[PDB]
Amino acid sequence: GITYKGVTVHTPKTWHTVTGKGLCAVMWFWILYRAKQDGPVVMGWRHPWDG
Amino acid sequence: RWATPGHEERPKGYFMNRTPPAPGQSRKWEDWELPCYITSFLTIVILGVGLNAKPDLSIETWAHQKALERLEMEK
Amino acid sequence: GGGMETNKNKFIEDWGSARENLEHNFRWTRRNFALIGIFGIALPIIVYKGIVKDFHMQDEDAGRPHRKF
Amino acid sequence: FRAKVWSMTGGPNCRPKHWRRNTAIAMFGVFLVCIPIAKLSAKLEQRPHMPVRPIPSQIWCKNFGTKDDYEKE
Amino acid sequence: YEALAWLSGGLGFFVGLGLLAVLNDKASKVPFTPRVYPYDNLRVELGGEP
Amino acid sequence: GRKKGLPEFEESAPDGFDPENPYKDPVAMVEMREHIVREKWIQIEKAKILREKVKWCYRVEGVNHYQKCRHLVQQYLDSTRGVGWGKDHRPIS
Amino acid sequence: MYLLIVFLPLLGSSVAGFFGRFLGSEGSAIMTTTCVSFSSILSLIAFYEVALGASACYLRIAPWISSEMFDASWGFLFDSLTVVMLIVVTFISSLVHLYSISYMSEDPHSPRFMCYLSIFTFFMLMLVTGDNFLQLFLGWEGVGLASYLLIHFWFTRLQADKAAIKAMLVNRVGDFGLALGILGCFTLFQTVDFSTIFACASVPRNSWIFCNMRLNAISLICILLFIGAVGKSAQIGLHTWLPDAMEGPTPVSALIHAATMVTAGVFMIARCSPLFEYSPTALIVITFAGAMTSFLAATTGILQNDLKRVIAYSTCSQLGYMIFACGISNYSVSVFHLMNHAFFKALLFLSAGSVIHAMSDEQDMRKMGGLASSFPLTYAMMLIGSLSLIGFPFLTGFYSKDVILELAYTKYTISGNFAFWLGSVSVLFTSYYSFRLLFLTFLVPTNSFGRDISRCHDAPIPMAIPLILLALGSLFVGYLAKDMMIGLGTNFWANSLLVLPKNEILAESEFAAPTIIKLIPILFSTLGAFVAYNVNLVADQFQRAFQTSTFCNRLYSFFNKRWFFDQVLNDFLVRSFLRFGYEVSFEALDKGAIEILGPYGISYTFRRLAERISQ
Amino acid sequence: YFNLSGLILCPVLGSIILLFIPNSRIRLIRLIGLCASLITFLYSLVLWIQFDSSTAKFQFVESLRWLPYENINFYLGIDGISLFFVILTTFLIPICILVGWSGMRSYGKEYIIAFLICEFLMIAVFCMLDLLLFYVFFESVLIPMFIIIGVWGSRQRKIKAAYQFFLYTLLGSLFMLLAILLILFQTGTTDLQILLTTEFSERRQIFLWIAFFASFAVKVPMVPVHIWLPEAHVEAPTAGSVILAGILLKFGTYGFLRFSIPMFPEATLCFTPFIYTLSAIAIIYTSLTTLRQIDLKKIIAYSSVAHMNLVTIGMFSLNIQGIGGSILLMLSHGLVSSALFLCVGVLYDRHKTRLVRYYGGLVSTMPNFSTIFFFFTLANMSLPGTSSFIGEFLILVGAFQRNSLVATLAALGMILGAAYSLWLYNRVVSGNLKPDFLHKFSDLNGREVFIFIPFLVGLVWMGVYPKVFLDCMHTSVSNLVQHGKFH
Ligand SMILES: CCCCCCCCCCCCCCCCCC(=O)O[C@@H](COC(=O)CCCCCCCCCCCCCCC)COP(=O)(O)OCC[N+](C)(C)C
Ligand SMILES: CCCCCCCCCCCCCCCCCCCC(=O)O[C@H](COC(=O)CCCCCCCCCCCCCC)COP(=O)(O)OCCN
Repeated sequence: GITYKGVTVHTPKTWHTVTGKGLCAVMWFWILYRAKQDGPVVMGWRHPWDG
Repeated sequence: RWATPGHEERPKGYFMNRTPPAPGQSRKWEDWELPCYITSFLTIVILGVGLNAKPDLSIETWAHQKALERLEMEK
Repeated sequence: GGGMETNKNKFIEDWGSARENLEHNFRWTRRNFALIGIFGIALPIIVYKGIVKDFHMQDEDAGRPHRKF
Repeated sequence: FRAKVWSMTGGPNCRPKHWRRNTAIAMFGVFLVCIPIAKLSAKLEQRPHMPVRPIPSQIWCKNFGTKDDYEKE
Repeated sequence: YEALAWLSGGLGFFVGLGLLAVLNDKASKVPFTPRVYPYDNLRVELGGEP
Repeated sequence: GRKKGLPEFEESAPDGFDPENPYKDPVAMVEMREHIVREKWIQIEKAKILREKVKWCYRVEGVNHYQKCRHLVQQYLDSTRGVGWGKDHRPIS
Repeated sequence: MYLLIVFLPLLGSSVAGFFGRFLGSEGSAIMTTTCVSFSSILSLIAFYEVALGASACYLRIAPWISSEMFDASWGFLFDSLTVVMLIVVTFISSLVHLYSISYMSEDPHSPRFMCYLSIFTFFMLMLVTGDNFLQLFLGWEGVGLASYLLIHFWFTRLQADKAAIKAMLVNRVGDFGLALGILGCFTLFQTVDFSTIFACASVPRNSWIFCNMRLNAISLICILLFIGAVGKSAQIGLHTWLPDAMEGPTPVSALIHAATMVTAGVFMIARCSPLFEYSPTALIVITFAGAMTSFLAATTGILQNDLKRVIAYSTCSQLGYMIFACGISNYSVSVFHLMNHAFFKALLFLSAGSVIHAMSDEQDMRKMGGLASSFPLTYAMMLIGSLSLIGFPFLTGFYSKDVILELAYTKYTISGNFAFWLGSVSVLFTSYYSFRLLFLTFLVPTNSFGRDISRCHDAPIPMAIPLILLALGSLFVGYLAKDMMIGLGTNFWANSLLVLPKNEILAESEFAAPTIIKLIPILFSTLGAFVAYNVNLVADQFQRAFQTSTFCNRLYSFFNKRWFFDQVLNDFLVRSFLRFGYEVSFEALDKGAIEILGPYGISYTFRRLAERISQ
Repeated sequence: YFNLSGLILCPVLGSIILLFIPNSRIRLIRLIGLCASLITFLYSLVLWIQFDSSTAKFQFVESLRWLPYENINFYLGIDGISLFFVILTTFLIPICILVGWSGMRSYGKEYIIAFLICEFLMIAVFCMLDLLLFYVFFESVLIPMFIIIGVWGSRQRKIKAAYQFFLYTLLGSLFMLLAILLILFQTGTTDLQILLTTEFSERRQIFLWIAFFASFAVKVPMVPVHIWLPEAHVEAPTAGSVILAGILLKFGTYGFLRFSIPMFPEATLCFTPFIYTLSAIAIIYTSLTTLRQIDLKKIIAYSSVAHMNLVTIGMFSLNIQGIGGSILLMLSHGLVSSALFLCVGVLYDRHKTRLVRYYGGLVSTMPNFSTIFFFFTLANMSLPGTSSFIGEFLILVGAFQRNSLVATLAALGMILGAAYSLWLYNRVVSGNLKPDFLHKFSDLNGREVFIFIPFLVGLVWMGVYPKVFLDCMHTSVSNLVQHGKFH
């Protein structure tokens, strides 16, 4: 990271940003994945398993 | 730092604070050490091959065999 | 700096060998009477009565008459 | 003054030169004494239940499916 | 000593809100009936006598 | 100077002891006292063996242990009424 | 093989402690952690061969106390309930061991740390695998001993010393009840083992003769056991220790404060399941205490401005929730929330330590501002952990909190409704201070100093793999374990957990849901999100600082000083004890009062009587 | 044929040889004294091999006439209880020789004379079936302890310390002697086997029980009389002070087992609540007194007082497990208290302060001493896995089975035991280091390191596997509990 008048911040390493992004995107996708397949379970409408 | 050799020629401190003598000679055992050491060895051997040689006669195993042959008599 | 023993500070010596002998202080005062009569004659009597009452209640449940003790 | 005291569990920054050599011995030492623990336990671990599926512990064990009855303990 | 005054109120809210759960009587507000099992409420498998 | 087997002191009864006058034959009173403990340890040990009976029963049967060990549970609960010196209900020995 | 699960951590600890000079600060780090990881692999194998291949494993080493009909043995109970906690303890212990080697690379006394950690691992393995009360009691006391040793890792640190001492005393006063419980249950069964009392634990129906009056027998035993669990679960009775326990190192706190010793008190109830269900009186007071503790902690954590202090109150709130779960005979959600908690709070603890030691060792909310973009990895980790903590819908934490709140609502007992109300109102508090933590840090202008920002260094790789593993876990484990273990009569528990026919309300906790109460805690969560964002990001001109006249500063002090418990309890119990141990026992009992028979009591008496006898 | 006679003769030969050895030959005096002590220890150990833990009657007995009509005579023997006490007495004394080994030049040969005299003296106490001669050797230990406290006391105030320890003992001793005279005049003899088989009068039972309790309540520190132990115990040499809490403290408590419980079956039952109400409040009052203490020696003595008051509860609670647990606790306490006084005396032999204020931060130095002190504090801390916990768990079990109230008060003792011992440990060897007072100091050398090795191994052995100790004496405890009654 570029240096300023006191904040000479160091940029995060290569694997400390892309790994975080590509691991958090998994959870973001998984939220909707469980909200689509097992989503209809707990909403009060269209109770699954033969309902 | 997992590949560099340690910066220590010898573990720091002296065992029982006894400074090792010049190389070549023994430790010069002290007067109390020899009788105490041989008595410790004798204690170890007596409690080892004496305790595991005493027959198991007590009020527990005798009662165990007696109740094993007495509970079976229910008829 | 070759003394293995402690320096034996003056202000600590009195603190040490003053609490060792408190007979002179604890002879006759008003609070001492209350403390002794509330924690050396009162509490032992209460706990003894509790223990004998527990023994009596244990006896009653089994039905056997309570021993005089 | 840290070098004077023995510090049996190791000094603050105790870094022996041949620490890898000692660690190899220490790890080997654990393994060689771990075998008697495993070997002596083979005469133990009584589990009368029979699992619905085979486990990999049948080779060193035989105390399963044998202690069925409880009238001759 | 002023802390004990706040101590009484702090625990008083807990017990006070505990008593309020008695004033509504949710036990009688069950929307269903007590559960029943076969064989005298599973008497053989819960004790009793065979 | 003993045989390698387990000792056997005596089992039937001490004849000298008379309950009407407990302190009448001092020689035979100690025999009665030791016989009491040597016979009570038998009951303690059979209680232990029936305890292991029950424990292995619970360790084998599974979820149906409320209907396949009651014949041993009643053999344990009554065996604790007069076992050893543990509770103020001393056995009438 | 099953002995290797328990004895290997002890062997590693012993060899590391005895030969910590032969092995460097890294030799012990790579040796003890390797041994603990081997133990974890063994635990995973046992879980595969027991949890799925349902056949519990039993053993007995040697008789410990071979007195008359008091058979104490070194046997273990490798049961279906036990092996789940084997997984929980071993996985987290190995991950913490990997976590600490990066943290302790600068701390001088490194090998002693892994020695203590392995001692703790061995003790709690002995506890969880145990099958006798007294043989479980050694693990119960050893957990406290290791807790004291680890919080006392800094002998120079004065605060750590006092915290450790007070923790030992309060834990002793706590497990006093359990210690009484071992011999309380012994006087009715004349045995101490588990398999011989769970077979016939409902038969006794008599009373006792206690100190004051005759009460019930089984109920009193269960009450004593719960009081014992209070000390090791920071309940309403004695929770003075956990808030002050984070005075030691961080990597241990991820293992002792929020992961495993958390599980001791709840696992007390969980193991002895067919004892509390036959004591309905104890269950009700257990529910009261659990709900009260959960609410107290949830409202406690909000004011505090430290990383470790606030999350300790979150841990105590989860303790209260789990104690309630164990108080309504619904032990399923108790262990499910235990397994979830050991993931999503250990992860948060590792994240907090990573952001603390990488920022010049500062743990504060008032001073440290925002540096989220400086490093996204551990913030993504902690965000996932927080999302689990609030229990966002269709996450790991949701599948536990939702079902436990529904179970709280369903039971219509006088304790079920009250505690459900308390849990519902505590969800708002927990979702408030969790997002307060998410906002006061990493989402505000940086209020820190200009030197610490320059000295910035992200989380090293070896300490990030445990975080990766925990993040992988607490996103799929909830979905994987929702069906298999809380699934309306799953056949893997067998005798591990027994639920009485009468108090079995599970099917109508899902098929009788009004749908206006099941999805309400998400509503309190989003309301807490809104209010926290408004107060801590935009509307802080008056909503933050309240410089009123009276009743508002004292409101700040009441919750900052946690209900003055550390004040009233100290002054009225321990200060009085210390005062009267010198001015009562040492004044009017032995020294001064009856000392009128020793020196200066009779010595001067014979300096007058003997004198006037020669003349 | 390793009988009991040689076990008493060997220390006598050791003392006799030492009498005629010149003071200059300091090399030989210590060597021969230590050799005699170790031979006595081995001769005691070999008895455990041939113990034959099966019979209710007594083991090897030696009868030597003492009166013209063989009315009363020296009648030796052990049954199941005094055996372990004999072993521990024979084991503690060589530790006493070893701890006072470096400074023997100033002590002279008179130091070993007193210790060996007391050695065979306490040997002759535990294995002494005759009741009167049990009192002769029971109070014979006055002279050696008097001499040890006075001649080689640490500070000058030792004069007043010994007077209490003496006179308090004499008062109860003669009160017991009167009861012994009443029993002998009534019965006719004092042999234990016969005297246990005599029908007593209930009115006579209470008076004789009180008369025995007059002294036996002084040996074990009770509420009315416990002042002597701290004052006369902080002011004794470490080698000598380690057996005031080692064997000199187990006479009265063990004297209850052999001469009170089976002797007066109908009086102990009638006086059971009194012992409960004494000991339960003792464990509280003494423990509270312990907290506000500054001297390093006095705290350990007070903890010992609390432990003895705890074991007294489990002893008078007549249970097959209560008495066994009492014996286990007494052996464990004899180990741990001895170890603790050596641990706090090695500090005194280097710095000579006996104040916790000066001590501090002794973990940054002498870490081995810190580890040993922590282990022995944990043993005194009453943790499971050590021999103590086996000791008091059985006490609690025996007390609760009889009375529910007494068990809670007794367990308050092990709750409060974490208040003073842990505080001392953290205030002595885990504080902030101060160079103002402790300018320089060494660590344990090969002597005190080897001294604690038998203590540690015995502690762990009797803590993790107490089976052999319980195995060897289940018959004797069963015989003792079942006495007088027949149901
Ligand atoms: C419930 C009781 C169970 C049995 C008790 C043993 C359990 C462990 C108890 C001891 C734990 C370690 C506590 C030692 C004292 C801690 C303070 C201390 O003195 O530290 C010493 C000692 O260090 C140690 O911790 C040594 C630990 C040895 C204990 C290892 C054995 C533990 C496992 C045994 C358990 C029994 C196994 C079962 C037996 C059948 C030195 O540490 P340093 O890192 O060198 O720092 C000192 C500063 N300076 C360098 C400047 C000098
Ligand atoms: C630092 C170096 C120290 C060296 C010491 C050894 C190094 C290891 C130290 C670790 C601690 C180990 C301590 C021993 C633990 C043994 C636990 C099991 C013992 C046990 O109960 O079994 C007994 C074994 O006999 C035996 O053979 C036991 C022998 C033990 C010898 C110990 C000697 C200590 C002497 C101390 C005297 C103190 C006196 C105090 C009163 C007999 O059991 P069983 O009856 O079932 O027989 C079976 C017949 N079927």
